[PDB]
Amino acid sequence: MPEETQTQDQPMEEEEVETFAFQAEIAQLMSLIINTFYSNKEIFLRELISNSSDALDKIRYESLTDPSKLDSGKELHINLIPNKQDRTLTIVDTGIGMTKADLINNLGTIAKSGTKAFMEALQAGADISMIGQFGVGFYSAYLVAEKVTVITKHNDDEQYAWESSAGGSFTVRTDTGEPMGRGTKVILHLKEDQTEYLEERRIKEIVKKHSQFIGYPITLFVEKERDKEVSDDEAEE
Repeated sequence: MPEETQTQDQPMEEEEVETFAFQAEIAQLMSLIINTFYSNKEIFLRELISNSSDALDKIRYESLTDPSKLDSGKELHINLIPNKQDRTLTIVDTGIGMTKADLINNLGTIAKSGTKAFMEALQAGADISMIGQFGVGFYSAYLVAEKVTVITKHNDDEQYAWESSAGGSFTVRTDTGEPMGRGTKVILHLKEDQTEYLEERRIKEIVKKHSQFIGYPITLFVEKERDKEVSDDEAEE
């Protein structure tokens, strides 16, 4: 064998990771949306739930091609759990699945010079409340969220932690923490300085009414109730 290796592991000291930034046209979109200000528009709650269901809708069709994940049913469902300690609304599911090629192929910021056509329509026709529906701007969430982090766990593939928030600069780096096998963890970072957004009661009914009794299992986390379980919460200061 070679002469050991030790517990040392460092790819690059300088810069360390791979980052990119489209500071031009995409930065114009970003500046046009930030000047809209955080006026709170929960319309996105409907837009994103449609997108989430859309990804399960695709794998639903793919289940006819490959029924391997339909063999048992270990996952493949809508899990919506808010981590009060992490201030992140965690949406975890398997979805139809994505590969590393989909990421670099620009899963986001898919405007790329075609932004002018949409800009024209946005100038005289439609407003920003439709950009997510076209799948070219899921950054509509920035109106009520500040950071979006996507970590992918590996299984017969590689794993990466990709993120973005604003500006138009994103980063890709490999992960080294295994809390799951192979899953897409969508953690939405709440800007605590604006909204708690951790009202389990509203979130419970809001998804219930919007589901309209859909034929799929949903796992929603809640906050501590009172009976057998007990934990303190700081509401009064």
